[PDB]
Amino acid sequence: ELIEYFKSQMKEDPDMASAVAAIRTLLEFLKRDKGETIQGLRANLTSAIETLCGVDSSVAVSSGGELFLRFISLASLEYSDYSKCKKIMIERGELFLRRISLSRNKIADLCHTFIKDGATILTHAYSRVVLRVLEAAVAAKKRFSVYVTESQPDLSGKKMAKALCHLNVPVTVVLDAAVGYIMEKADLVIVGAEGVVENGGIINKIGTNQMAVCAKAQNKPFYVVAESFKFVRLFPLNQQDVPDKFKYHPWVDYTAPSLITLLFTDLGVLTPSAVSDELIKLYL
Amino acid sequence: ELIEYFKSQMKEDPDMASAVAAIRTLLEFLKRDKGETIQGLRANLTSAIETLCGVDSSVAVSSGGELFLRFISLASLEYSDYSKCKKIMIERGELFLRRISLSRNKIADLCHTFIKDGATILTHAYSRVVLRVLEAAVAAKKRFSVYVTESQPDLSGKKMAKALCHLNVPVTVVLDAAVGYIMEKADLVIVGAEGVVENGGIINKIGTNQMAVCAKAQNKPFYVVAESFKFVRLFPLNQQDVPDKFKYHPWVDYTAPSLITLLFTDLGVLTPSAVSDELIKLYL
Amino acid sequence: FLKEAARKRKFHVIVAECAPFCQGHEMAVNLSKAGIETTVMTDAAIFAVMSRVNKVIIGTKTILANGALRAVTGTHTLALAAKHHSTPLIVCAPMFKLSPQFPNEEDSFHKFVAPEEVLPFTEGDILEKVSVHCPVFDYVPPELITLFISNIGGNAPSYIYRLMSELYHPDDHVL
Repeated sequence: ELIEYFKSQMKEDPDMASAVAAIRTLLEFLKRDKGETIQGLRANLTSAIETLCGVDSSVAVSSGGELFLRFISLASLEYSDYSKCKKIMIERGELFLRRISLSRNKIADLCHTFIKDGATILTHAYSRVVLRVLEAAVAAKKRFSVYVTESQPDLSGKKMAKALCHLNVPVTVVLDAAVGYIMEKADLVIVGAEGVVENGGIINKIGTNQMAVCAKAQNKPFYVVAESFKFVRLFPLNQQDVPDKFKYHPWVDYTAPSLITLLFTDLGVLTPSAVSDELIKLYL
Repeated sequence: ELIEYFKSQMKEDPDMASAVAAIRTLLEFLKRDKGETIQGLRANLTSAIETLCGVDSSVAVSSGGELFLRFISLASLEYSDYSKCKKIMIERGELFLRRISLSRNKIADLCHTFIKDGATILTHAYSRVVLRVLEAAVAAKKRFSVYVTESQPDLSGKKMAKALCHLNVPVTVVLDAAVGYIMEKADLVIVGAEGVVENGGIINKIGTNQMAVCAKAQNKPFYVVAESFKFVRLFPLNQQDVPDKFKYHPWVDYTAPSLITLLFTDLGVLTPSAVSDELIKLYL
Repeated sequence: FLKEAARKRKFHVIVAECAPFCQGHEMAVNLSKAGIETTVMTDAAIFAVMSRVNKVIIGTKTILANGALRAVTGTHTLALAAKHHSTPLIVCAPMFKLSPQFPNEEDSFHKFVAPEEVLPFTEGDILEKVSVHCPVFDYVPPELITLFISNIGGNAPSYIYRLMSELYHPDDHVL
């Protein structure tokens, strides 16, 4: 209907993530909902999340939808009036949006310390989180070089290099097949994530997993920068266990937590063993 | 001088290798040489090998040149007349060129036995030896699947896929960044080689080391098919130790023998510990 | 080997009996008859005690051309357990156990015997819907082997390719 129009118009901010826009659309449609019962609202918003992930096939949209449903259930467990409960839901959603829209800056502030002077950083594709981290690092009078792969499916590496050149940072574009070649000249690898699975692994661009192995074979540190709304309760046993709704040439793949050193979220610097703890404490 | 035009016109047979054409040109210019001393012949042929390598930056050309120089130095040890020695060198070079042309079938008929029925093979780029091995197995009433990488620098995997489709073989083209994705769906990895280093490793297309690492991480057998005239006495300690004359975005890289299972040459099925033995026995 | 190393040294020996053919009991009795402090165990415990073993010494039926092994079933698991704990694995085999063949004759490498050893005949009507396989031999890769002891001395697997070339002709590999 018109929910897709609003969701696609909310993505006029180039810095706004897809999951953030989906959550904003869900909150707007919860505000404008004329329902008088909690079950009808839950069902309508569930079908709306279904439509949203039908429009955008990213894992972040599904993660945000599940987080919104869990927040709805948590707010409904308390008051049980659906009027005062609705006001509480509205104010809590406002506060949650205001707190989650500034998580990238906090991630950058807490992650930019791990970058030394004169080190070499390896990135896979274009991501706003790595860009903000590198900007916060170069703002602290740090000097380093950046290697970025081209990400052949959609040339996001050239876009990342063009965005980094405006920051006066030496950047070099390498091919996807030359990952194992420049791995010895890189001091650390920093990648983003589209979704963090239960065990601790990530779900990212197709050329990420093969880069986490080549780093593990050389004891290179491998850091993942991702927000908190990307925590999804999924457990892929292998590359085939990933749902086809997210992969569709595959557009995404899974990386095991044993190849990940640290995660930098708005909750802080965590190990791959903390995502499962957070998901269990949330009772999603 | 106008010697490179004879080497370029020698490669009018699309199935002839570069090292074979270089050796044929060297033997032709040895026949047409009018010198009366062995030192002058050696100097002229070293200069000609340098001129030929200046055009083709492949490691196979240098390997063939060093092999021809060693053959000359070996044949110049028994007769010591430069006329008797010249006739013996001409006859031995004719026999050597006749024996080299039969190396591809000798590798194929010996390597096609390692392919089972209903198997899944993984190839990186276009290789005539791999193509001959695959077409020798389908002639033995065998059915299998092939996954060929795209080789983003220059699209060689598409040519291999077209050849396999012409040979009525089910082949699927994958991206350079998806090697770590389909590695779990493959039974063995058969790749070519442009040059075999002393320690037993190979020097192949840029997207070979990462695939070898991914196959080692998943216990997948990594087989390499290459001829014997590609044995060069090089010892790269890492990726940067490879000479820049062969890499020129790098066009080639080195794979350690610790990730190679077996080698299929015209000398037979060998281990990565047998190339150094032949290089020592040859006294190259 | 063990009874010759025990007349001047004293060490601990553990024997894991194979489940289909429990021939490890005979070797255990023969070793205990010489006073070597021999212990008997099953295959399932091979990994369990693997953390308290300093060296593994085994034999084989034949050796392939690439240094691989055709051993009794359950030996690949022992090699994997020794590789997990970085325990050296020694192979005692003479020179007449070298075969120029390569691991490409699958579906016939292992020796299959009657299923009576694994599952008895007195089970009942379930024997008509259950597939029972009893392979006698198994394949051991060369990278799980540390040393080869033969009548000529000690060698590495990465040199086996030479020994074959010193015993057989390349035209007699197919026979």
